[PDB]
Amino acid sequence: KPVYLSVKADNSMFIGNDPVTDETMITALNALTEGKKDTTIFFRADKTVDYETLMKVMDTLHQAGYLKIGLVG
Amino acid sequence: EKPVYLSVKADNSMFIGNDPVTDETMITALNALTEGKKDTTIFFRADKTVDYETLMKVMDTLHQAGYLKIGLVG
Amino acid sequence: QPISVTMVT
Repeated sequence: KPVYLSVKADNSMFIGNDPVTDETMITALNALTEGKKDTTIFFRADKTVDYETLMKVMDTLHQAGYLKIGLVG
Repeated sequence: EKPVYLSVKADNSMFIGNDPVTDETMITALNALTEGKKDTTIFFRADKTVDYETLMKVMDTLHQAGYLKIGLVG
Repeated sequence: QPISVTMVT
């Protein structure tokens, strides 16, 4: 099942309904995916979230091997 | 198909390579470089403060024109 | 609605 990663305008972060930070995101994601790196990750963010924040999140996923990313508008 | 670099500035001004573009002129400008080749890789770069609304408006213009090979550059 | 992206660096 696809995983929805949400970033709010204050830069707080969620995997599904579960709050995460940069340091806890991959552990939280692995609980959902059981380590399946082919799991689709959909990224959602409030309009004012900035590119630096997006790319920080993208890089954490990328370095962990999560490469199936869809941006949701 | 040499990849195309689309840049978005902090003031939301936009460029295809060195060419200033707007939402209304982006696809015409892009088609001059790509010759209509939709498989051309498009690399998106942006100032740190560019917001998700702006990114996604650009993404949607490319998407609706059939440009689906997109890489985000950090 | 999704836009597939690669990150490159």
